[PDB]
Amino acid sequence: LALSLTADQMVSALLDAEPPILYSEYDFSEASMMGLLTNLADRELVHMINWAKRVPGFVDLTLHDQVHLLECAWLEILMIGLVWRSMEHPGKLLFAPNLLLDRNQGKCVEGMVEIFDMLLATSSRFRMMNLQGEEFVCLKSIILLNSGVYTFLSSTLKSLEEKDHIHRVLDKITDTLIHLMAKAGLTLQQQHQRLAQLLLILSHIRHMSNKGMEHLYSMKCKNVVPLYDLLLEML
Amino acid sequence: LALSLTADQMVSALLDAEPPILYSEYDFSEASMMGLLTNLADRELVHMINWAKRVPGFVDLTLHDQVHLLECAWLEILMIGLVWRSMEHPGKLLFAPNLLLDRNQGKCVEGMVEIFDMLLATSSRFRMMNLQGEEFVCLKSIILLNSGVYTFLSSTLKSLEEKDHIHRVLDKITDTLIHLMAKAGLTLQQQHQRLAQLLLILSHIRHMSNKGMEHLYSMKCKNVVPLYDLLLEMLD
Ligand SMILES: CC/C(=C(\c1ccccc1)c1ccc(/C=C/C(=O)O)cc1)c1ccccc1
Ligand SMILES: CC/C(=C(\c1ccccc1)c1ccc(/C=C/C(=O)O)cc1)c1ccccc1
Repeated sequence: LALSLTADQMVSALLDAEPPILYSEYDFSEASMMGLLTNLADRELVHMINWAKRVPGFVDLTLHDQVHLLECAWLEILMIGLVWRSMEHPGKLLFAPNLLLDRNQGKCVEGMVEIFDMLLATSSRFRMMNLQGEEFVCLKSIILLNSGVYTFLSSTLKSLEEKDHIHRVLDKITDTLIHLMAKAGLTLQQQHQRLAQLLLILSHIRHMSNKGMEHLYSMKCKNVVPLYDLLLEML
Repeated sequence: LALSLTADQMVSALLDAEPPILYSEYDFSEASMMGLLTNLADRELVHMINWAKRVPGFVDLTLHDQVHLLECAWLEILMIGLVWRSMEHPGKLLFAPNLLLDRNQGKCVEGMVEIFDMLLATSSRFRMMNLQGEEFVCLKSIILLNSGVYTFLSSTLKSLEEKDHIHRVLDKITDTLIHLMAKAGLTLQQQHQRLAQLLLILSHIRHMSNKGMEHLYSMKCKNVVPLYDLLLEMLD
């Protein structure tokens, strides 16, 4: 299974799991903008499910746990992927090949400019660090597995083994990240520094997800179960 | 000067800067619980200010930048401390020597138990990894310098060499963390595996903080600017 994979074997697995890139429904008040984004998120979300299944180790976990991971990670994963796509588009966000939005077009939705700025800062940092695809894909898997691991129900011998498994795979991806960096020619010190630099960014992506989530939660009718909830429901 | 400190000099400066340990002012109910915690936290924030000035690097930043860092980090920093002190107290959170609360006492205030459970879990994880104080004091400093760095207003030339500076100091603290692990005799693999492990926990701490601010914001009427806000505005 996933624990005996080599670093090359893991990068491959991860690159192959990558889901196709989605298009938007076509390029401006609050409702029209939130509709595009909401539509794109939901389709990305449906793709995210079969991606997660292709991630080494994810499928060894019980369903309710798989679902908990996605519940906790889905907006982060959407965001890192956006930030990655927007890397070579300074001051802009590439939601889709046909939806490239301005810093300013965030102002279309009271609340969203704060969030656009954070995404722009994140992708700017990735550009400075010259983040690579092999690393991007690794980060994305770390988010999937780490964002929900501290919030299970650890009262049980089975939730212990679940946590233990996830942490073992997380170690394997760390091993993989270092492996990529050693191959790229960085020194030990540079390796350790880049590892840290990248994992600290994951803290900011968490922050952004929390904020996006809080904004989502305050915009919606409270009598409404949003589509992310339902999908994880029917799972 | 911070950029030329060695790993041993770094650990030292940090152990040296640790603020005293605070006692609860008093010794259930919903408002009585929040009273304890709020005062404890406010008193801890005050001590946090002088602590932060002693973190190598911090004082080289402009004032406005110092205040920003503290604004983004103060709840994470309290929380990691609580988690750290509660390590050898399973199922409990040691807010102070005279205030040891129980997982169950979290339901004393609505929504809190969610947060207590996350805290207990974090401290519980630290206990398996056997976190050391040298490590702790590094993580605490990483939260201070990192939590507000991706969220600086300006695009000026100075703003750039200001976060350049922060990232240099962060790199030095990564160096110190590893140095520590290597002295404890871990393998290279074990070393980088542990660094990742600790920094991934910092993601969870950020999350607990974000949750903490939401519960806070929702319990208090909007007519009120809270004491942490007042204090930071003034430090500026
Ligand atoms: C930052 C963009 C964004 C997303 C989004 C992120 C990446 C890719 C596409 C969209 C977003 C907005 C609404 C939703 C709604 C989901 C749902 O209603 O089920 C999901 C994500 C968002 C999230 C919250 C508030 C404003 C915008
Ligand atoms: C989890 C405990 C806690 C803190 C706290 C944490 C560790 C040590 C001391 C306090 C907390 C509670 C209230 C405040 C209030 C601050 C203020 O009013 O300015 C700050 C922190 C808290 C935070 C949010 C909601 C409920 C409790």
